Amino acid sequence: MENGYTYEDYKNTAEWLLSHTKHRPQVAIICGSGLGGLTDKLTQAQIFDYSEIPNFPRSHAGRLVFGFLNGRACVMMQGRFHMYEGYPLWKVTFPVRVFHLLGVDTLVVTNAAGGLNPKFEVGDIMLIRDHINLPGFSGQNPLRGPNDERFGDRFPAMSDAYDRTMRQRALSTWKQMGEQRELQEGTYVMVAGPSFETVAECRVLQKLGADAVGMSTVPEVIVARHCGLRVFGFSLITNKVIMDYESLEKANFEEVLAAGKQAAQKLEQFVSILMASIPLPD
Amino acid sequence: MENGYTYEDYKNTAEWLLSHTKHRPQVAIICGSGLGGLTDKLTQAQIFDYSEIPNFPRSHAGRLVFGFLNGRACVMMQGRFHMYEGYPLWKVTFPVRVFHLLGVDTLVVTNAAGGLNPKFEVGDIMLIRDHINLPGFSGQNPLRGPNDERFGDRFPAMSDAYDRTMRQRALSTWKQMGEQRELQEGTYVMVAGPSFETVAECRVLQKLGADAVGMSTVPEVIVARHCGLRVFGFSLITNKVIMDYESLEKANFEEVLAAGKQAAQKLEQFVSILMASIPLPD
Amino acid sequence: MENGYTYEDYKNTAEWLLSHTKHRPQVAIICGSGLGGLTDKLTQAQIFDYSEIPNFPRSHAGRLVFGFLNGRACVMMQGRFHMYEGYPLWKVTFPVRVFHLLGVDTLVVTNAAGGLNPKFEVGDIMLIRDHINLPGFSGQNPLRGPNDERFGDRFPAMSDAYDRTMRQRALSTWKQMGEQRELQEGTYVMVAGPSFETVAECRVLQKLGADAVGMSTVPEVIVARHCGLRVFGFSLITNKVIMDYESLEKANFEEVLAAGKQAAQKLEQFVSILMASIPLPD
Ligand SMILES: O=c1[nH]cnc2c([C@@H]3N[C@H](CO)[C@@H](O)[C@H]3O)c[nH]c12
Ligand SMILES: O=c1[nH]cnc2c([C@@H]3N[C@H](CO)[C@@H](O)[C@H]3O)c[nH]c12
Ligand SMILES: O=c1[nH]cnc2c([C@@H]3N[C@H](CO)[C@@H](O)[C@H]3O)c[nH]c12
Repeated sequence: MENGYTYEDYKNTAEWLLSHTKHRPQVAIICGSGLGGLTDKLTQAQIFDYSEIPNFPRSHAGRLVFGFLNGRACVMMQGRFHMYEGYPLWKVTFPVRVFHLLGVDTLVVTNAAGGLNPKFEVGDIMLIRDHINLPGFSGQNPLRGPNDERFGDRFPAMSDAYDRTMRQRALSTWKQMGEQRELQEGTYVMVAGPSFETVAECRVLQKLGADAVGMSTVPEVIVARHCGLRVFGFSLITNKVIMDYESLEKANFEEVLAAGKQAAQKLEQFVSILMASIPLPD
Repeated sequence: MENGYTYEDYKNTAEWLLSHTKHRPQVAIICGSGLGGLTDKLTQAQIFDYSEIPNFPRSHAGRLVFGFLNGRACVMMQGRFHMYEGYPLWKVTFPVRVFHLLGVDTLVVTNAAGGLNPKFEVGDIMLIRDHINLPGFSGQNPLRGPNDERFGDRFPAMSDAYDRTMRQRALSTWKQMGEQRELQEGTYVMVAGPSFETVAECRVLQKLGADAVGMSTVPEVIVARHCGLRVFGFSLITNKVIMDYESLEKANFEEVLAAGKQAAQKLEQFVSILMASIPLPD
Repeated sequence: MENGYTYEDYKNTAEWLLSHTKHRPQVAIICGSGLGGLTDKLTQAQIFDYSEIPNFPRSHAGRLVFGFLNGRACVMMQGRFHMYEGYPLWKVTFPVRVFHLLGVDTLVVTNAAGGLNPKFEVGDIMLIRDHINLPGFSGQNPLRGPNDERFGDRFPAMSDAYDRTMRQRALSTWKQMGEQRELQEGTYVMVAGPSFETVAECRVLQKLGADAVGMSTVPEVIVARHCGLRVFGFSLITNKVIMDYESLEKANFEEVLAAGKQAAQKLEQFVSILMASIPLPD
């Protein structure tokens, strides 16, 4: 196997963008679950369809939106590419690399996830302190292939992927919104989906020590870290994954969208305020 | 990656079959381990080689056998396609989908498996109450790719894959055969094989909570469920998988065939009687 | 998927080698981490670049070195092919099969690994008594595909992969070198890399019962066993994999090379002496 892309391609995508916009973003945001709205908190918002950008994986609704969120230069991904849609991981995470070359130095990723930790409840937000990359164990790692040392090393470390500074500086930000539910922290486990877990699979993931399970994010994290970006991320718990054979309930997408729009308020503000904890550059 | 097949192909395979036979099957049966004989309990038996069916994956001995088992309209698969033979999962489970379009509404799958639960013994039959899909965690899920909503949803649920009604209605059926060994129930774990587990791997699968391990079935289950079929399945425990470094014994295929023919009687009758618990349609 | 190679190709590679050298090796050695030096303990050393050998996977520095190590006919692989470089496993393990056809009957494999067992320390050598093949669970097994019974069976066993005789006969050899650190024994877990484990991943691998984690070896083991070779292997623990969020340390490649050259002495001698415990043939 190898990456369909050459260093020149990432480069060429960045230069194209660097000449179709004035924005010089510092922060990449990859939204999942009702952070769709974030668009309207941006100002000086310039949209580009994925379809117009040279080299961009080809989905539908997908766009890059540059602008300012709370005095920070951002680029947000609206719509993303998942492994379960059949993309190889080197297309899943193509954008992260285009970001690094745009000059971005931080990544914020968010997602929906089922809660495996029994404490959690629908609506909780969980900070990601760590991950378990199950597709990665088997070979599905976005860095598989020849390494380009213009991005990073052959063997990067992931023990420190999720910036400790950003995690404290996001706990602070939660107090100063006065919330009833407390901010959660924990391990996100990636699995490839697209079907949902059995009870027995749920039990497996709880025994491994995961707190939430989704079908994204980790690969973009690994590529971010390979590149030198600072990473911060979190999960909206949209459902408590089913764990006994008694329950007549079932995980479904209505539940996930339902919950997404429910936290739409909470989140856009939460992320928007977090912008101020991101140190400027120079 | 994507599926080599278009909705039109599945369709075209079904119509071909629908015009080469009078049978309008309600129940699909996918046999493993000495359910080879089931053929001769069928009546009005019409055979087709896999080789003659348009689009069918291409193996050797493989045939589709339509007919009546105990007053039910069946189609049985004799020989199946495994992941370890190098088939992509969208060929492994092509038949399940052809089945749905033939009008089938139930699936019965069976297989050989090593016993991980220490209770079990060679010759035991275990009902499948749940599975652990290890290839699925990593990306090897037969639904990977664009979803066709003519079969089902993007994100189907698997918490209820194995029909509870059918499982009670199969416990009943066991009493009324007067058996010395009791009917087992449990989690089947799929792994890709084709080599057999180490002791350390055995220990891993026991800690995850599996009761039996085979190299098939799960993918056909996931595709069945995606489609709306009712699913029922079980495993013939052909060997107690090796769990300490003391034993001089080793898992082997003679053991599996040996056991298969040993339960050939038990099983054909057991499945044949189970036919009456399958509610008719309309 | 299938193997790019035909039985004829392996064959053709062996015959080519059988006519470019007088050596008729009995023992294959696949070195990792500062067994680079072993070259100079060989005598009558004949080198071949990978680049000149028909059919050999194509990397850089890679060579086959035939000769005598302590009165045994060897062939050593200097440089090997990893899964994380993007090779399919049937190229990763092409050489093992060329070895079998050269007449080799034993395989010795070594590697670097992170220590998961808290007992271990940097510099320890651990014998491999067993493995956990995580890529294998998911489908990444080098035997995936049609079986050739000229090498072995459809379904070989791995419960006895690591020769018990060789493991005792290597414990002996350790006494008779008078070492302060004792020889370790344990389960090696393969994961695909190339990134290093998170803390949460470390915890997972410890709970599964692994003692060390690397990104090689297992596939060559499975193919060796499929073929009938005797296998013996071990790991140089080059780093204690990070297991709590407190530590400011991080796994890195300098640490691995650092440690490799540190045991270069210890190992070359250790392997060289082990040669005498390998029974001759006939
Ligand atoms: O309960 C769950 N189990 C497995 N995956 C998910 C996710 C997935 N995480 C992915 C990140 O966006 C997304 O595509 C979504 O479908 C949300 N909830 C659950
Ligand atoms: O002890 C075992 N370990 C792993 N797999 C299997 C199976 C596999 N299950 C598959 C379902 O037919 C079949 O191809 C068979 O080889 C039977 N016994 C064992
Ligand atoms: O701490 C670790 N974690 C995961 N893999 C490795 C290895 C890997 N094992 C592989 C066998 O040579 C090699 O390429 C190396 O990078 C050494 N140490 C560690």
